[PDB]
Amino acid sequence: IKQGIREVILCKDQDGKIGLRLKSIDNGIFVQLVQANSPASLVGLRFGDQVLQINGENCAGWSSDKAHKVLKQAFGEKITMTIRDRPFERTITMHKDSTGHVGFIFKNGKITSIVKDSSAARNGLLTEHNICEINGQNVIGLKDSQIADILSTSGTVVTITIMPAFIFEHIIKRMAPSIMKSLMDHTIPEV
Repeated sequence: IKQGIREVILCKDQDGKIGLRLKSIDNGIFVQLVQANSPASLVGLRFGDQVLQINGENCAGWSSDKAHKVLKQAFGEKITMTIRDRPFERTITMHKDSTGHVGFIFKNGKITSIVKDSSAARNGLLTEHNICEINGQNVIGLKDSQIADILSTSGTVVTITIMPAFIFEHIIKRMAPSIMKSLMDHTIPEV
């Protein structure tokens, strides 16, 4: 999580899409979904990102509906966005033991207990937290089985981006759990 604000310049694809759904939270605007192979994915927009400005207009107090409308009407040659990096999330580094365990249990993406004497315990991992990312890889809507595989197939260093359940549940409302699975960018980013 980068310690401040950044500018991203976007250009609609040949269909007029940027590949982004936005959700009103606490009078801000947050990224609900980033489409794979969209302008939004290429410039590095992330689920949970805060959008402070679009074309140097303040987003404060906008409905989800208005934010989507503003994006529709943009002279898409170039769109400037001001972004606060994943303000509701935090990152935890843990180390697998001799058995390839970091030391927790999750269910529907949500960490549910921590295992006594684990790296997860030593690093103060919290329950009632949804897994958003693993080593930078968005994992939102994947089956539990696929998240395990990403942990299994990760280095011995595992980085996890977590979000308080209540907040996570408030962002993903009004988007079906098939779109999450299907359309949420789950790719390692390009260079």
